[PDB]
Amino acid sequence: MFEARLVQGSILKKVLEALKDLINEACWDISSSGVNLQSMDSSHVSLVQLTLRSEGFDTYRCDRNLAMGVNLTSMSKILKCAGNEDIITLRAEDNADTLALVFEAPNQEKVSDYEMKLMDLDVEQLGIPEQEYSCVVKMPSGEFARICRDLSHIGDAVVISCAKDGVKFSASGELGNGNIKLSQTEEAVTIEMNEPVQLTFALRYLNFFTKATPLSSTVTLIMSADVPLVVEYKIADMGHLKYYLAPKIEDEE
Amino acid sequence: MFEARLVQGSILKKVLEALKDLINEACWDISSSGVNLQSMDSSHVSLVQLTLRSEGFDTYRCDRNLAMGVNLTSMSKILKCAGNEDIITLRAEDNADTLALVFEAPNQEKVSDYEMKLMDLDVEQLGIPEQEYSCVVKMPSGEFARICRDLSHIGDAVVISCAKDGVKFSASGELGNGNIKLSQTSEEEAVTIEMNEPVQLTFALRYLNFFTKATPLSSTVTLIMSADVPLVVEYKIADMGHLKYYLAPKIE
Amino acid sequence: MFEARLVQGSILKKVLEALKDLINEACWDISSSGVNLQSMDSSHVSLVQLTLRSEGFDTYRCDRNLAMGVNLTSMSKILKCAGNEDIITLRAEDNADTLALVFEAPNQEKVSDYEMKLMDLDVEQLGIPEQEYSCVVKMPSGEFARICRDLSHIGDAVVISCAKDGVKFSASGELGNGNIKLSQTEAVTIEMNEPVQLTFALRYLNFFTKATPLSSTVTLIMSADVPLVVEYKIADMGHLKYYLAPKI
Repeated sequence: MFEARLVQGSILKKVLEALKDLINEACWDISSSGVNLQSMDSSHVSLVQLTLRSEGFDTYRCDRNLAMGVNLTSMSKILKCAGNEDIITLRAEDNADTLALVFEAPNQEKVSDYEMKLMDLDVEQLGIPEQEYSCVVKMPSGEFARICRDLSHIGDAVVISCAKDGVKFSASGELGNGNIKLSQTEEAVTIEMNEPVQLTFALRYLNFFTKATPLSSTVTLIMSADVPLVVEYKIADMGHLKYYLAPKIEDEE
Repeated sequence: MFEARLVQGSILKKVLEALKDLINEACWDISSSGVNLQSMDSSHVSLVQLTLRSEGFDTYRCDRNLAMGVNLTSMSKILKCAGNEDIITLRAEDNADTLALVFEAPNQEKVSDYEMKLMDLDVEQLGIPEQEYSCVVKMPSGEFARICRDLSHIGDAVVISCAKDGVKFSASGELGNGNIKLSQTSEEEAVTIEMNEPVQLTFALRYLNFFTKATPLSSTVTLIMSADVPLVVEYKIADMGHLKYYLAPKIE
Repeated sequence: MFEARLVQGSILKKVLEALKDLINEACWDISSSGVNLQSMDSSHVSLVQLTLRSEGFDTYRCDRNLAMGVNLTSMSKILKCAGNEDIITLRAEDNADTLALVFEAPNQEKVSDYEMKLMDLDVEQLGIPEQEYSCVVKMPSGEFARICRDLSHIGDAVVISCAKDGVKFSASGELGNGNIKLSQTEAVTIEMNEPVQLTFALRYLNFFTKATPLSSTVTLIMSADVPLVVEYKIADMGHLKYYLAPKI
């Protein structure tokens, strides 16, 4: 029997909003340490990893490890039925056909109970990338979302350049080009540059990642020459939601 | 001549917002006791009845009885031109070919005057259904709107079960199922339940979600359920009347 | 080098918001006196005149006079990238193929920089109708916008009537007709020197009111033998004026 009670149910609400536009189906890995989810988007240039530690929950019981195949569009629909202050309890039997979600209103005349059907998913084992930390940018999550939104008007790809304690985002298209330069100062921008890095990413996928913005005031960019970019959002006390993105490749000279 | 002055004009604004989705053309029955409207909705599934009592207007004069054919979409468009604080006056001569709507801003330096062409309608003649009151639920209208919108993500129909202390709303569909249980409350945030005989009834969420467009008219909604007669979903308008929606529990 | 620094960047955001649906491409004339723009709209029905005086800028430099061909759609998209509190700087070389737009945020650690290609424009000159002031109406810009939006549901044209009484807006159409009567009073001012009654296309008025964010008030200047003038005062820097000939 798996049962987990989360007092701030909005966390779960926001997590599904941040996943659903990116991936349809995913396998939720449940165990004694908590909830873990890993999946790629359909064209496999992008990976998502979610961690919710058992201690972040107000109640946590996991008798046996589960892998729940979940239609995320379905689960998103159910979670839109929970209010922002609701207490949410997940519950599942030992070889799970269905996942139960219970929503309790903050003052208690109202209780909702949903039964979500689980699906069958092919799981292909994914290497989570080795992390090199060549440059690390911590900044406000809104500002990062706004940068990505802005440069989408200019072009479809952003060049991220990290150099001696400044970072620059660049784009170009038929109307012209632009760039946004951030310098070092919950309003703080911090740039930590161990080796300079310059890479090109698809704005389409960065704009999906920023659907996670409501989970945190700050976002961390981890960029390295040799690895996918990491975009990370800390979730409360519980864990994180991390997005990995391969650099766009390049033309040949 | 018919003339009615209504100080809270936002009432008519809200009434038209609540009807315009549901109904294209309808007849407004004007009499000295007030304004009455009865229609099947445009898909001929649910029945709508509107009541505005003459007492609720600041000024009311009706010389002879009118039946006004109204395009509600037109009337809706005209009423979007009224401010929420406007005093609205309705006026029609007895050869009733146009309806006039006068909007006075409260600072008396703006006045709008619209003349709506009336329509010639072949009105379906309708009785209002027998009401049986097996079960009556009063609840916050927003909560009821929220419940219907939610469940419509799950399934196409809600099953309403009622017992003495509590009411349950259920739906089910391909993705799974759900239910929302409301307990009776210890003023307009209360859920009160009068259960005279138990009831378990199924209704189309699509039609319920049209009904809840009347939510702006009242902070509470009343559900009147019976096994043998149409469900009544009812919104009290100020002190002057009601907007009621009817939906059959069976095809019978 | 042309260079102009504007502390309230929102002024340019709003000005492009107000022009971009009306005009696809237009000519920006740069002088020592300031920025000037004159264009017919896409359909060659109304005339737009924009004036931003050099005095209004925190920094202004014009070495040689410029006429910059500008795609308003492109310049609009770029100004979507400035924050409302951003400080905006315009820069061009003297034979300018590109215009630069620099956005500095209030927290002084973000700076954005944009280069727009300039259009090769066959630049008209039109001439500005001289104004008679038979009637002048001053009212809240919001009220005026709501009047034109409202009357659009009724009909495609509005009849504007001015008497010392007040001003009346009328429209007539398939579903019926309506009028709105304003009287002298967030104030409504009516200078009526000579009575005017004229008919305008609501399509164009609903475009003009895209300028509403620029001012809490709009001025209508009406006269029998000239275009209607719809004017929005910009800060203290200048105005955005729209001109529309009546229907016959």
